[PDB]
This record gives sequence, structure tokens and C-alpha cells, in this order.
Amino acid sequence: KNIIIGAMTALITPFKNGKVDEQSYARLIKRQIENGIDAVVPVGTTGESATLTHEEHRTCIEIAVETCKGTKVKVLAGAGSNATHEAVGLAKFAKEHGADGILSVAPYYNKPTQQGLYEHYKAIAQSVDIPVLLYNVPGRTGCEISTDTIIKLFRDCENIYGVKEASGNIDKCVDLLAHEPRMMLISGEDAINYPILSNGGKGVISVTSNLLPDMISALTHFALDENYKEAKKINDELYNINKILFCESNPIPIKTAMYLAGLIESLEFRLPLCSPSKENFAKIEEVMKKYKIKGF
Amino acid sequence: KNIIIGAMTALITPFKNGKVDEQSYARLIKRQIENGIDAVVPVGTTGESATLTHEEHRTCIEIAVETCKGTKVKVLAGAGSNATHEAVGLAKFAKEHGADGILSVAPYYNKPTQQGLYEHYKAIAQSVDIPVLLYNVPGRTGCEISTDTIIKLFRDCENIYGVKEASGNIDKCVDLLAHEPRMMLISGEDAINYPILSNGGKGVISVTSNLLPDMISALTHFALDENYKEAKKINDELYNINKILFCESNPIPIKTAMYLAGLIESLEFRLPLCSPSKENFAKIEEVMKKYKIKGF
Amino acid sequence: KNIIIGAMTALITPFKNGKVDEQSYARLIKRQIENGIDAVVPVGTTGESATLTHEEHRTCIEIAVETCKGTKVKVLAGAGSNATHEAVGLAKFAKEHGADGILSVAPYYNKPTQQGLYEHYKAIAQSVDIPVLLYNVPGRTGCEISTDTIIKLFRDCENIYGVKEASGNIDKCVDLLAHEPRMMLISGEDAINYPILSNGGKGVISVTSNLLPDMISALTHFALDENYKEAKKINDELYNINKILFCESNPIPIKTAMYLAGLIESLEFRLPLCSPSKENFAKIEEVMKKYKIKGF
Amino acid sequence: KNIIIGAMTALITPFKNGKVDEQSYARLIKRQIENGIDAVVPVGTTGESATLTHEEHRTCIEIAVETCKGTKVKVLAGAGSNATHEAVGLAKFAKEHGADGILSVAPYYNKPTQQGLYEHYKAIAQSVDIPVLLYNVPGRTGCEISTDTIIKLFRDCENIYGVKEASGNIDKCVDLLAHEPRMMLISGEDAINYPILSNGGKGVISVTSNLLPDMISALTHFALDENYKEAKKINDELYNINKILFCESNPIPIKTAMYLAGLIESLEFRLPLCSPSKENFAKIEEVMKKYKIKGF
Ligand SMILES: NCCCC[C@@](N)(CC[C@](N)(CCCCN)C(=O)O)C(=O)O
Ligand SMILES: NCCCC[C@@](N)(CC[C@](N)(CCCCN)C(=O)O)C(=O)O
Ligand SMILES: [Mg+2]
Ligand SMILES: [Mg+2]
Ligand SMILES: [Mg+2]
Ligand SMILES: [Mg+2]
Ligand SMILES: [Mg+2]
Ligand SMILES: [Mg+2]
Ligand SMILES: [Mg+2]
Ligand SMILES: [Mg+2]
Repeated sequence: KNIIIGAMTALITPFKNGKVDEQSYARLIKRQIENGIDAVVPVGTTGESATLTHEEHRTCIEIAVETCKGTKVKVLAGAGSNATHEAVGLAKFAKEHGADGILSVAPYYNKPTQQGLYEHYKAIAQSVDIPVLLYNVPGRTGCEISTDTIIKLFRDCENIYGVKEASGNIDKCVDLLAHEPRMMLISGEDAINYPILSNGGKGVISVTSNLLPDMISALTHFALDENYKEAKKINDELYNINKILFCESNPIPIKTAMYLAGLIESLEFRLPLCSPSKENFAKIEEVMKKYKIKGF
Repeated sequence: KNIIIGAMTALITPFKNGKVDEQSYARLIKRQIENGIDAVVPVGTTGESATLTHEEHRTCIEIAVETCKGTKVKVLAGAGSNATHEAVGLAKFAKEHGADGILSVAPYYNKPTQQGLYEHYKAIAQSVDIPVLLYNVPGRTGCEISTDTIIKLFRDCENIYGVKEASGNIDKCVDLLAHEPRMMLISGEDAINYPILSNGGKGVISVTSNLLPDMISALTHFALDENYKEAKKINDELYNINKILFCESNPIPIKTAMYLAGLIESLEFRLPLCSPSKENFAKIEEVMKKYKIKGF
Repeated sequence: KNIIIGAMTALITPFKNGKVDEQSYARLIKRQIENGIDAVVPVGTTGESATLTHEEHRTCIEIAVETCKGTKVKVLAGAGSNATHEAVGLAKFAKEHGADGILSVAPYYNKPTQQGLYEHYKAIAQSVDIPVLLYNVPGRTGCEISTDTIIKLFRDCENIYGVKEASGNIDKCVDLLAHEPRMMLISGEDAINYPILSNGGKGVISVTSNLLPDMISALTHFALDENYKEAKKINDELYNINKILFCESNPIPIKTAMYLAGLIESLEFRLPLCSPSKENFAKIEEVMKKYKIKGF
Repeated sequence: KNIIIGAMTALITPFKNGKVDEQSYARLIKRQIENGIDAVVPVGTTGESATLTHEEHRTCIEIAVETCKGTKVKVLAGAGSNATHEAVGLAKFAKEHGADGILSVAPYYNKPTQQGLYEHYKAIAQSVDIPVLLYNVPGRTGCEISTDTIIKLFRDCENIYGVKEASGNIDKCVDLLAHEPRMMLISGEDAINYPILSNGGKGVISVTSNLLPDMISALTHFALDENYKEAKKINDELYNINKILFCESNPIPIKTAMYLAGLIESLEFRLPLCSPSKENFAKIEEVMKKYKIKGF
């Protein structure tokens, strides 16, 4: 299978006067490229996919594709939806506009059965010829892609090559790779990046890397080179920021941190997201003081 | 406050050849009207809101409004979204096209904070002048509207008049009505309709009533009249069907039951929803046997 | 079946200088009798059954039996254990020493299967000829007595007559009484006393009644007479204290309130239970001012 | 600090005609010694601590001590209780009778606060001068020893040297060793032995090692020697058996396997534990056949 692995960033989507700040977006992506990242994920959960229109979503995929040209950095385009016809449309767009693969979140809110998830992802995978990474985040979607369903999809569809796990369930990560060791398990939970990598995970799709791209890429690359001692070191050092970036619902803290670091111009969300409490603002600012944040 | 209460049905959306079966939809609504239902909810969770387009969602709201004209039956239009700008667009549409009020589910997938939920619903309520019923279903959305948040919205926004609770949490139902007894608490969970009504709930938004409208309406009207012995007897009789209708994710069982009863022509969903297992199909058919199903 | 129902109190066990304060225990029981309580439960969870020796447990049952003689008040003796041979010993002691029935908590820590729970309670029920009330509290025991197992035990063992439920699950309470309406469902969760009683539950085993026995007794008897307006009003009034009495693990808050009320001499627990935090101490003190607390 | 780490076994307790089969108990330990195990845990959860009397509990500690005498293998005696005065008595007994250290499970059923857990373990640690390993298993006890509480106890009581974690929470394992890398984190959950060890955990207290001591000891020793490749390979091979040994509550499956393998003479439990279902019996037998089970 064609794969997209290594250190990856779930890019925040900056807003200015309620519109996507397209120049800021390209600048943030170039900062990722210059700090050792292997791929970027436009419009994942961290990019506020829910509140972008289908047009803004497509614009952000294009900006990512254009910005990574002339580099090794791949674009793993966010293309999931809880409606299969929407997810297929996003997948075809990503392929036709030069994305290297797609991320595809489990349908949220309508809770498909395992049979429905299989049919959902088969339809998506049959619509394009580029790699497809599943994405399990049950605390947000209300559903779980079972290990058996992930393995069946991996074996039955040529371009489905792995899963981003954001489930806080290392037992499930053992289950996945013990029964199907050819799949690419990708960490979607920064605090446990190293444990997932040490069990044979092959990359991360990170929130923290928005702020600290050099640290996440170093951790991932150490782990892939089997220097687990140094990968663990960075994972342990990052624990405090990894946790504080979820003191409120992601991406509220990471955008707060990017704004405090001077990396975006305004602390702007689209409703229903909004600024953190005054207390959590101060907590984020305090934890940032322990880390060295790269500029542009 | 202006209110919409009593026995209400979360309408299924019949599909045929992949499109909304508009005639069948109108006929199903007339069957509800003729069996004592007080309001209908087009395009809630049970109506597959996630997989309809915005144009089909609007078409179904229009069909409900047109079908209920000249009757006592109200239209409480499904209008929620996880993007506040989409939820405002749906609310304004419902108002402008003659809905009696709106239902508005808590944002799914993006997990807003309590402050964000407040701003989300404040924006929706300020955009129209018709009643707004909040809708809490944390197992599907990944977030919970707290009792404090519900009460503040009820007190701060003129048109927000209560909440549909689908959280299996009778403690919260006590919390709500003990601290704010003027709100309209509505059961969103058929198996516990009677406990919610007996604590001062004023209506239900039912899945089971799709199949058994006369029984749910009777349960509710007995309960509102304080004939608790008779309301409890029906709630107890309905327990088996109320639960089997969730053997797989709603609306897969209720549509399966409607098809088995001959009330819709095709057992069609939109992916990622799909037919139940062969085992659950048989369980649904077996439980239906002990209930008397009204035809057209 | 012989039954023990109505308003019942899970008695605290007062300590002084590390020993059971026997005189105080009898005094507290007399106060319960004089305030309309129908039964007292010595050495349940609220009575710190875990940290009493087998001898003290037996002393406390004996004091309760002595104190209720010549009154209408029954003794439903705490007799549970996670070891069946221990639970049978307590059951036989309770019978031989004149208890009217026994409460028997689901085995904690060792998590028996449903078959194991069935055989456990069958062994207990076969060992005595007095009423046995099962007791389900999964948040504390780590196991659940399923509705099917409760009903099988009720139907198969002639002295098992119902269940004390402390599970926050009104759906299960409907399930229980819809399939086996002859059993006595007893509320083990003060905040939802009224919803359980209004669904056909027949009593409460209360924590709050230690402090406010007259109010819990009135609620229960109103509800048993289907005077639901008055029963719900008291349940609503009691909600704030019912919840604050679990700001820390029961019985830490209720013992704190009894001490603040001047009903016991010293705020004494047996480790690992201990005095509450300073804030929760003040929180308990503040909610108490809203209620009228009977003296001796 | 003095420590007890490496590959350890939570010994089953065989029964014969309802009594501890002491001669089989010693033989099982000797088989563990012969297969590379570093320490044995008499009368933990897997040893049915709940249903042994205090005297049987003590007898099993004595057998372990005597059996391991003159060998390199240590005895980490189960000494926990939900009553602090009982846990202190067991701790002192183990010290006085030659145990190398004690395991002490968090109090079950009575749900102490974090302050209570601290005082509980401080009382135990101060009663002896041998190493004390905390033991967190919230699914069984109903309480959690927080990371902050574990770390304070480790830093404040010289003999407290680590924690056996059975919580399915690799994030917490990162939290623990990132903030206190000096403690000995011990896996109490066989399926995730390797991820816990790969993050710096220093041993396992295993259920599976009862049946396959050579495989669990090898897994642990590869990981301690930083051969993560081979430690993960064994962890992956063992996943199927590691999970099936919990198809019913531990130790119901492990005793069933020990009996099927001819290693214990009778499949006897003490109520409320009992034989597994016929189906689960069959599943266990089927999974065991894929592994090489050492004899005596
Ligand atoms: N990524 C850009 C599109 C975002 C659209 C949407 N807000 C809503 C998606 C939808 N399937 C739309 C249904 C509209 C008719 N009710 C949903 O809300 O479920 C989401 O997926 O979160
Ligand atoms: N109610 C008075 C007796 C209380 C005894 C005990 N503390 C411990 C019960 C026990 N079965 C004792 C096991 C002793 C041998 N390890 C347990 O701890 O599980 C409890 O049940 O909570
Ligand atoms: Mg640009
Ligand atoms: Mg996606
Ligand atoms: Mg009437
Ligand atoms: Mg004791
Ligand atoms: Mg009367
Ligand atoms: Mg030997
Ligand atoms: Mg122990
Ligand atoms: Mg265990």
C-alpha cells in the first residue's frame, strides 16, 4: 500500500474578521515544513472542519497543497463527514486537487453500526486512488470503529492503510497491531504519542505540533529510528503542554497558545467555539513558559 | 413563554430510490395527526438530519407545515447544527416558512464549552421570534448542556422554553425542574416517558410513536391529566418495544419496524446508516407482534 | 411474600475514642422512630460496615433490634459481604437475634458473574426464613445485579422480595417493575426518591433521613398514597441537601452534618474514611441552614 | 528505596474439598520459580483474597515464603484491605513472617477520598520496614488513587516504592513516570504489559503467568534489557490469551485454564465466584491450545 506516515500536524485554521485568514494559513504551514514535519492535515478536528463551509474547507486543502509544493511534506487532507455522500465529495476533491491522501473521521452524531461504517469507508475508498487513513475519536463522534472493522477495511480496500486513534485505549492499539501488523497506526492523542509509537505506531497527527513542531517531529523521528530512550524523553517533557492543550475542548487551547505566542493575529473562533475562561487562559499561558516556541 | 408540549413524534424520513419520498412523508404525518399526536418534529435525529441536504431538510419542514395546516397539530421543526451559522439559517427558514417552533440539538462532534453552548443558543434564539426547545443527547453529540446552562438560557432568552432530554439521567430531570419549575422538560427517551412526565415533564418527542402513535399519545394525555396509573400502565406495556427500537442505532430499528408493518414501501437509509442485522430484524419483528399497529 | 417497605434509614454508626458509641447509636435510632420512619438499617454502607469488626457489626444489629421493640419500626439488618460464607453468617445472626429482615449488598471487589450472584443470594436466602432485600450499588461494588438476575432471584427464592437500587438508572427501574410488578423496588438514592416511588417503588433506604427523618418519611408516605404533588415538592426541596451529602463519599458528609447539627459528639470515622475538606465542610454547613433539623 | 520488581505472578489459590490445597499451592510456586519468575504475590485479587479467612490468607503467605526460601525469588505478599486496621494487621504479619514486601490494594467498596487513601497507606507504610507497592484497580474498588496521591505517598513514606496499575490508562502511566521517574510502575494488566514496560515500567504482576510463566518472564526480561522488538513480539503473541483470561471475572478464567492444563486437581472456587459458562469454558480451551504450556 501507499502510505503517509511520520510526524503530522492537524493544522489550526486561523480566522480574521470571521473569514479564513488565507495568508496566515500558508505562513503557519510553511513554519511546519521548516521544523521537520512530514505531513500536514488541513481541516481535521483541530482545523474546525465543522464550522467551515464546504468552500472554505476546499480552499484550505488547496492552500496546503500549494504551500507544500517543492518539498517532501505531504498533504493528508481532512475529508471526513457523517454523511457518506459528503465524505465522497470531499475525497474526490482532495484527489482532483493534488492531495497525497485523505484523513476520514468516523461519522459523528448518527452512530452508524459496524456494517454501516464498513460501507461508509468502502464507498469513500472506492471513489479515489489515493491513500485513506481512518480516524477513530469516540469521545467526539459517539461511535467506535471496532478493531475488526478497521482490519477488514484495511484488508478489503487497497488504499485504506491505517487509522488515527484518539481513543485513550492502548489495549486497542495492541489489539490492532497484534492481529494486523501491516497497518499504519497513527497517534491522534499527543500525551501518549510515545507509547503508541513504541508499540509499532508509525506516526502522529498532532495538536501540540501546531505550537512545538520541532519537538513533535524530533520525538516521532527518534521513535521511528528506534531511539526510544530519546523519544520518551521528549514525550515526558511534553506531557504538561500536551494535557493543558485539552483543558478546554480542542482547538480552543491550541489557538489560545498560538495567539499568546504571537503566531496568529487574533484569538478568533467560529461559534459554537469561543475563547477559554479567564482561568484556563492563564493556565495555558503559564504552562507555555516552560517550552521554547519557534517563530516564523 | 409560548410553548409546544404534549405528545410529539420525531418523524422518520422515508426514502425511495435514494430521494425523500415526499408523498409517503405527508401520509405518515397525516397518520400521526389522526392518532392524537400534538406536534410533529421533522428532521430530528430520527429523521436522518445528518444525511439530508440543506434543501431536502427544508423540503421536509415545508411538507410538515403544509400537512398540519387546519389541524391542532404543531410543527416543531428540527433546526440544530454543530455550526451556529447553519443552525441560525435553519431557524430563520423554519420561522419564515410557518413552523410553530424549533428543536435545536446540542452541537455534535466539536464539543463546545458551556459558554459556547450559551452563545450558540443565544444566537439562535435571537434570530427568530418562535419557541426554541433545546435538545440534549450527550451519547450522540459528545457534549452535555449542563443544568446551569439550560436554566440560564431559559431565563435569559425569551423564546427558549425547555429541553428535550435524551440522557438517561433522572437525577438531572429532578435538578432541572426543582431549580426552574417553569421550564418545559420533554422526554427524548421513550422507555422513561412516564418517569419524566410524573416529575412534571410536559411532553415527549418520541421514536416509538412513529409506529404506535395512539399509545404514546394516550400515555402522554393520561399523564398530563394526572392519571398516573394509566400512563404508567402504557409505559410498562411499551417497555419491550421501546427498548428493541434501539437494538441498533435509531432510526435503524424504527424504520425496520415501519417497513415490516407496511407503513413505508422501502427499507432504505442513507449511508452511513443501513439495514439491521438479520438477527435484529427478527427480534424487531418478534417484539412487534404483541402490539396493535394502526394502519392508514 | 413477607416484606419490609416504607421510609427507612441507613443509620450512621457514631464513634467515640475509636469505639462504637453504643448509647449514641440507640439515641439516634429512637429519634428515627419518633419522626415517622418505618424501618432502620443498621450497618449498611452508610453505617461503615467495611471498617467494623464482625463483633461490632453484630452489636449494632442487636442495639437496633432492642431499640425497636414495642414499636411499629422494623429492623432490616445490614448483612452483606463479598464472601458468601461471611454473608450467610451475618444473615443467620440477624435472624437468630430478632431482625425483621436483611439487606444484602452485591459482593464488592471480586466481581462475581451473574451466575455467581444468583448462587450467592440463593445461599443467603436459603439460610434464613426472614425477608431478604437485594442491594445494587455498582459504583461502589464494581458489579451490577442485572434485571434478569434480580427477577430470577425474586421468583425463585421465596424470601427475596425486592432490591435497593443505588444505580442512577430510572430505565432499569422501569424494566424491573414492568416485567415483575410484585417486587418491592426501594430507592437507595435520595435525590431520585420521588421518581422511583412514583413508578411504583415502595420505599426508600435513605442517607438524608439520618438528618431529616420527618421530611423523608413525609415524602415516602405522600408518594405511597399517590399524593404525588406533595411528595414531589418535598423531593424538590430536598434536592440541594441530597446532592451536597455526596460532595464527598457517603457517609463523610452525612456524619459531618450530624456533627454540625449537634446529633453526634465527635466527627469521627474509621480509616480509610476521614474528615472532609475545609471547603466541603463549609458547603455542608451552608446547605444545612436551609432546612429545619429535628433534635432529640 | 528497597524494591521488588521484574516478572511477578498473582498466584491462584487452588481449593480441594473447599480447603486451600497447600501441597498444590507449593508445587505451583515451585513451577513459577523454575520458569524465570522474579517474585510471587500470594493472595492478591487473582488469589481470591476476599473469600479466604484471615487465617487462610496468612497460611498462603507462609507457604510462599517457605517455598521461595533459598531461591532468588521474592515474596510480595498481598496485604490490602478496605479497613485500615485490617490492612495494618496483614502488613505486620507479612513482615513478621519473612515476606520481602507487600502489595496493598486501594480500599474497595467504601470509596475513601484522596486524603483518606493517603492516611490509609501512610498508616500501613509506617507499620513495617519492608517495601510497599500500591495497587490501583478502579474497576474493582470503585476508587482511584490519583497520580498526585501516588507521588506524594512515594515521596513522603520511605518504604512506598511504586504502584501496580490495573486501570487501562496509559496516559496515567505517562503522567506517573514523567513527574516521578524514580517510582517503580508495575503492570497489573497483561494485555498491555509491553506498553507499560516500554514507557519505563519495571515489572508485571501477572495473571497470565500462572499458565505461561516462561512467556511472561521472557517478555519482562526482554523489555528490561531494552529488547523492545522481542518484548512486543511476545506481548502480541499473548494478546489472545491475555484477553480470554478475562472473558469472565479474573480468576475464573485462569483457574479454568490451570485445570484444563492438568495443573490443578479441581476446578473449585469459593462463592460468590463459580465456574464459567459452558461457552466461555470452550473459548478458554480453544485459545489455550495455541500456546505451549510448561508442565511441572
Ligand atoms: N467540512 C465542511 C462541512 C461541515 C458541515 C457540518 N457542520 C454539518 C454536516 C451535516 N451532515 C449537514 C446536514 C445538513 C442537513 N441537516 C450535519 O450537520 O450532520 C459538519 O460536518 O460538521
Ligand atoms: N462488616 C464487618 C466485616 C467487614 C470485613 C471487610 N472489611 C473485609 C471482608 C473481606 N471478605 C475479608 C477478607 C479477609 C481475608 N483477606 C474482604 O476484604 O474481602 C468488608 O467486608 O468490608
Ligand atoms: Mg494563501
Ligand atoms: Mg476527517
Ligand atoms: Mg382530560
Ligand atoms: Mg472490620
Ligand atoms: Mg394515608
Ligand atoms: Mg525450586
Ligand atoms: Mg492487596
Ligand atoms: Mg483482576
